Amino acid sequence: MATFVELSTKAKMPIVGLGTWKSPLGKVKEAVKVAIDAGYRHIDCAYVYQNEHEVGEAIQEKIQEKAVKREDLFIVSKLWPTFFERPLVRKAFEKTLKDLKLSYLDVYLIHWPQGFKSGDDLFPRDDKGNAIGGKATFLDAWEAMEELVDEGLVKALGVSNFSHFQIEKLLNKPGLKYKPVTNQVECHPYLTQEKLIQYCHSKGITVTAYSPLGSPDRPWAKPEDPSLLEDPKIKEIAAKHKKTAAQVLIRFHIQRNVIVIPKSVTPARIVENIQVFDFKLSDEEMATILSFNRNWRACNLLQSSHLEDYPFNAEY
Ligand SMILES: NC(=O)c1ccc[n+]([C@@H]2O[C@H](COP(=O)([O-])OP(=O)(O)OC[C@H]3O[C@@H](n4cnc5c(N)ncnc54)[C@H](OP(=O)(O)O)[C@@H]3O)[C@@H](O)[C@H]2O)c1
Ligand SMILES: COc1c(Br)c(Br)c(Br)c(Br)c1Cn1c(=O)ccn(CC(=O)O)c1=O
Repeated sequence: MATFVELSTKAKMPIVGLGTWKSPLGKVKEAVKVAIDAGYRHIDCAYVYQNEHEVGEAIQEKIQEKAVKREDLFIVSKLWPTFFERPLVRKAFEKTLKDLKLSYLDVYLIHWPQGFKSGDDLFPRDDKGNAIGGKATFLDAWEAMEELVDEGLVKALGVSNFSHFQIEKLLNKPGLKYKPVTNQVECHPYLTQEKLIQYCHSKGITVTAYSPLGSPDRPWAKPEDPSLLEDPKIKEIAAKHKKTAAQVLIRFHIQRNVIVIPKSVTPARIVENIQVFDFKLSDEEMATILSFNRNWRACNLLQSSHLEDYPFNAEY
């Protein structure tokens, strides 16, 4: 049973959730079932993961078997930037909701701030592999997403991969109806996000930490890239508590009041990753982990740096 972080809407978002990026069909259903059995209530999904239909099946199973009630689940999905045009926001959301077999989403996020070429080519690219932009902006998207909230199809909106400049742009938009309840960004001891977390919290916006284990399975990983799970200094703190490195990496965020969404399809690891409420990292250990900051991104998306709303050029 995970604790919660209170949102500005007073909704309670479970502080540990299950990630589903790259969770294969044929394993993601069982993964979600095991997670719910283990006490997970928060599941992080996305249209672009192309597995929401199988996540939906798992959720429906557990509900109809009395393992969990819908009101106790916390389901998050994301709008992909090829769908920022108003009519496409609705169509994309409807596909997400139908796949998940749900009547509503708890949170719906703008997945990335830069608009891409509109349509169902999810990764429109040139010959070099650079993203092709679209003229519809995240503000255009937000307008259409606000309708879903008006209609009760989504309880709250949020953003992902936004810098403080972009969040400012959103918050300071004249005629804003709903405010973002979270900003989901990469966060871990190599990218501690101190300034961005400080900013978000000061605006009543929570932070959701993605790739908390450093996303070791990411396709573009090079053998020289830093590895959090094998970091001797992380492992030292784990050993001190007779816990795993993964558990330390997860507990790190909990103690900063930051939501964290580790991904696994491995039953043992799914359980392991939520066994993080029976120990505490000391003040000194937290400081030590914070000192590991390298401003290193596993998810740099250099292929889109040429587009207007590239979030990672700013300091925070
Ligand atoms: N908003 C965004 O733009 C964005 C970007 C990236 C990710 N996300 C979200 O955040 C979630 C988590 O990030 P991520 O998937 O990039 O990477 P991650 O959770 O940091 O790492 C996942 C990898 O670590 C392995 N693993 C999981 N638990 C482990 C453990 N206890 N010990 C050792 N290895 C373990 C998994 O293997 P197995 O699965 O084989 O067990 C998987 O290969 C994603 O699934 C997605 O939901 C969002
Ligand atoms: C595979 O490399 C690319 C390329 Br090329 C482009 Br263009 C984009 Br956009 C992305 Br987001 C990626 C990476 N990527 C995916 O493809 C799918 C999901 N994610 C994570 C997320 O946003 O949740 C990626 O980073």
